Amino acid sequence: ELAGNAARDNKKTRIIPRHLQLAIRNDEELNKLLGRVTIAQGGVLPNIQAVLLPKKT
Amino acid sequence: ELAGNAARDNKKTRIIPRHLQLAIRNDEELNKLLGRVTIAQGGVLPNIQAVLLPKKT
Amino acid sequence: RDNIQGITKPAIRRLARRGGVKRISGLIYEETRGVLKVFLENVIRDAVTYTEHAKRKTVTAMDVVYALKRQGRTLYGFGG
Amino acid sequence: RKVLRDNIQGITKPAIRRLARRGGVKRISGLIYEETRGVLKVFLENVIRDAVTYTEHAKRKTVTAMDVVYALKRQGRTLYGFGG
Amino acid sequence: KPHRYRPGTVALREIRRYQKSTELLIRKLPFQRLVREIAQDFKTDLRFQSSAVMALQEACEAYLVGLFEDTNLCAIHAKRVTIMPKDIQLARRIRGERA
Amino acid sequence: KPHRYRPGTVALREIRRYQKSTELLIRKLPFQRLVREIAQDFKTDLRFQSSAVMALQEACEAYLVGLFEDTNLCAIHAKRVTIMPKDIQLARRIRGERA
DNA sequence: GCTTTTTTTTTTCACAATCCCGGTGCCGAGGCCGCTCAATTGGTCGTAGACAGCTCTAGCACCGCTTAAACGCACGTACGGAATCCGTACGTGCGTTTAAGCGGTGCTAGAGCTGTCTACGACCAATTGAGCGGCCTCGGCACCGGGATTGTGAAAAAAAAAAGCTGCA
DNA sequence: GCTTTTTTTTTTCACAATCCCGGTGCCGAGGCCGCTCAATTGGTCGTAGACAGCTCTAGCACCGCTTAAACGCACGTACGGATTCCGTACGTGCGTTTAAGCGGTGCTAGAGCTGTCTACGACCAATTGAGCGGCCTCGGCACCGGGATTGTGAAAAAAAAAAGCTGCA
Ligand SMILES: [Ca+2]
Ligand SMILES: [Ca+2]
Ligand SMILES: [Ca+2]
Ligand SMILES: [Ca+2]
Ligand SMILES: [Ca+2]
Ligand SMILES: [Ca+2]
Ligand SMILES: [Ca+2]
Ligand SMILES: [Ca+2]
Ligand SMILES: [Ca+2]
Ligand SMILES: [Ca+2]
Ligand SMILES: [Ca+2]
Ligand SMILES: [Ca+2]
Ligand SMILES: [K+]
Repeated sequence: ELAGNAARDNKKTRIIPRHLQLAIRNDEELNKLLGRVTIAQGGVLPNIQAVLLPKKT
Repeated sequence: ELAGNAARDNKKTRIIPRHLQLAIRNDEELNKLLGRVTIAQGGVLPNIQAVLLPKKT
Repeated sequence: RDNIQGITKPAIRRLARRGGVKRISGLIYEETRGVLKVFLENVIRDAVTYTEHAKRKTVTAMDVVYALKRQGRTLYGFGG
Repeated sequence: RKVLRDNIQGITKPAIRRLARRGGVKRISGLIYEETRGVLKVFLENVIRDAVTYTEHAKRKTVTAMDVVYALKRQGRTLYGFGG
Repeated sequence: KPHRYRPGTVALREIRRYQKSTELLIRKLPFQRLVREIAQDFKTDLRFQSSAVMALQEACEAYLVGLFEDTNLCAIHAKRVTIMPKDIQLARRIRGERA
Repeated sequence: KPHRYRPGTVALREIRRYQKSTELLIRKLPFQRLVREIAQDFKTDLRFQSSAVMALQEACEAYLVGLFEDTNLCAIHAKRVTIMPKDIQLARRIRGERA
C-alpha cells in the first residue's frame, strides 16, 4: 500500500526500491521492524540537519 | 586459566564473577567474543578518562 | 504509584560514577529515569509475553533472561 | 592469473565527498578522506573474509552473491534485494 | 580546622571506589516496586521470582553504567566534563535506541 | 564580475541531489579491483559473480552513508559544521565497531 | 541629545541551476502456455501433550527493630557558554588529464546437474555407570579493628614573571 | 633596572584509603552416597552425499573510442579554535529524617509433577493442478532538449544599531 502510494506520488506506475525505502523509512513501525535492514537501490530520506542551513530571513 | 589467575592475585582460592569479568575484559579476544554479554555481578574495569584527572603534581 | 522516583539521585549518581562520569547536570536525573523506564518496559513486556505463553502467573528468571537475549542484552549467571 | 594493484586509492576524494553528501554532511576536514578509506577497507575485509569462508565451505572457487548476503546478515548488516 | 575537598575531588574518589566494586547501586525494594508497577500495565496480579527481579536489576544497572560510559565520551567530545541530557540522546541516537 | 556561490551553498545543493537519488556513488571498477585486492588476502585465484560485487557495493555505500550520518551528529554535538576523524571514531566507538 | 560611522535590513536586478513538459525509443514487466513436481486427498498408526489430581515450594504479607542512606539546606568554586579575535583550511570554479564506461568479441574455469554405490547415521532393543538431587562439615572468607602506611589533596608559603615606572645613553 | 603585583612554583600540614597483623564466626563450596536415567553396545535398514562425468552458465580478458569524471591549482570566505570573561549551576558537607534492610513468623497461590487417554500430526501412496521456465510485445520509463520557475548573491539605497563626541552638572 505504502510503496504504491509513494510510487503514485512520483507519477510512476511501477514500484521500485526507492518507493519501498520511502514507505518503510517514513513509517515509524515498518522502520523499527526493518531497523537493521539495507534496501538495495533505496537511497535515504531527504534530511539536512537544521544548523547546516543558512539563516532563513 | 585466566580467572583463576585473577583470583590468585586477589589472595582468593575461589573464582567469583569479578575474577571472570576481569579475565575476559582484559583479554582482547575474549572481550570481543563476549562483547554483547553482561556478567552478572561482574562490575567494570577501572577506567577514568584522562581529561577528568587533575593536572598532575 | 510513582515508583520511578524511587530511582533516587544518589543511586543514579553511583551508576554514573561506575561509568567514569565526573560531573552531572541536574536535568540528567530525570532523563536517566525515562531511559531506565523505557528499557524496563521493553524487557518486561517481552519477559511477561514468555510468561503468558507458558500459561503462568509468576514471572521467572528464565523469562527475563530469554527476553534480554531477544533484546541483544544477553545475561550470564541466571540460567542461560 | 594476475596479483592485483594498490586500488584502495580508487576510492577517490570525489566519491567519499559524495557519500558524505548523501549523509547530510556540509563541510569536510581534509583528514576525513584517508580515515574513511581505512574504515571502508576494514569493512570489506570483514565481510569478504566471512563471504569467502562461506565460499570455501561450499568448495566453490567463485564467490556468490549469496555468500556476501549470508556474511552481511552475519555481520548484522542484513541486505535486501540479492537473494535469500 | 575547616577542611574541604575542592569540587570534583570526591567525584573522582567515587569513580575509583565504585568501578572497583560489583554490588548493585540501586536500592533493591524501590527497584522491585518499579518492576512490579511496570509489570501491571501488561498483565495484572503477576508474581515474580526474587531471582527474576535480580536478573532485571543486574541488567538495568549494567545497561545504565554502560550508557553513562558512552554519554561521558560524548560530553568530552564537546569539550565538556559534565554530562548533559543531549549527550545521552546522542549516545542513544548513535546506538539506535531511538531516532 | 563573475558569479561565485558562497562556501556551503553548493555543498547543500550536492546534499539535496544525492539524498534524492539512489545511484551508487563509488565508481564501479575501482570498487571491483579493490574487492579482488582484498579477496586475494584470504584466498588466491577466486571468482566473483557480478551480483556479488554489486551486493558488496550496495552494502558498503550504505554502511559509509550511515557512518557519515552518525559522524555529522558527532560534529554538530561539538558545535561544528565540519566532520573530522575524531567525529568518525566516536560514532564507531559508540556503535560498538571498535573498542 | 548629537553625529558620524559601521551595521542590518530591505530593494533592484542578473544568472545559473533546477524543474517540467512533450517527444522518441528501447527493453523488461506482464501474461500466456505447456509441462513438471510438489501440494492434496484419503488412508493408518503412535505418541505429544491436554487434563485432573496432588505435593510443597517459594512467593507474599506484616512486624519491629537498628542503622545506613536519603534528603534538604548553606556556601562557593570551578565549569559552561557567550563574545571576541585571528589565521588559514576547506569550498568554488577553472582548465588539464586520466580512465571508467561503453559494447563487443572470443576463450573457458567452474557452477551446477545426473547416476551409481556404500559408508554412515537413525533407530530399534538391551546393558549399565556417570551424573543427578540431597545432605553433611568445616575451612574460606567476610567481618571487625586497630594502628601503620601511603597516595592524594589543600592550604599556605616561597619563587618567577608581569606589568608599570624610569631614567638614561 | 626597580618596584609592584600577579602568576606559578615549591614546600608542609592533613586525611581517607590501605594493609598487615591479629582474632572470630557462619554458611555455602565441595565432597559423599544411594539411586536412575541417559549414554553406550550391537545389529538392522535406508538413504545422504562423495564421487565421477557431462553440460553450458557466466565469469574473465582484451581492445579502442567517447567524454564524464577526476585532478590540480588559484583564490578568499567563513570556519575552527584560542583567549578572555561573567553568573550560576553544580559538588561538598553539615544535620535531621526516612525507609531499606534484616530476621523471622504465617498463609497459600500456584509451580511443577504424575499418570491417563485420545485427538492430532507424521508418514505413505496415489492423484493432479498450481507454479515453475520459456517465450513474446508493447507501454512504461529512461533520456533529451527546450522553455518556465526558483533561488542565490551582488551591488546599490533606507533604516537602525553601537560608538564616540558633547555637555551637564
Ligand atoms: Ca507422556
Ligand atoms: Ca572554557
Ligand atoms: Ca551436589
Ligand atoms: Ca541421600
Ligand atoms: Ca570445605
Ligand atoms: Ca580459617
Ligand atoms: Ca581500623
Ligand atoms: Ca543424489
Ligand atoms: Ca495446573
Ligand atoms: Ca492455468
Ligand atoms: Ca515468468
Ligand atoms: Ca506490456
Ligand atoms: K512456588
